[PDB]
Amino acid sequence: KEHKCPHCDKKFNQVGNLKAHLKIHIADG
Ligand SMILES: [Zn+2]
Repeated sequence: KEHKCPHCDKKFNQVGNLKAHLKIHIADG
């Protein structure tokens, strides 16, 4: 687990939610 979001600390499974997490940091969603 090499990547973590710097602004957010909350934790969850990296399958679905992480896709959205990274995506909403690129596109405001
Ligand atoms: Zn984040």
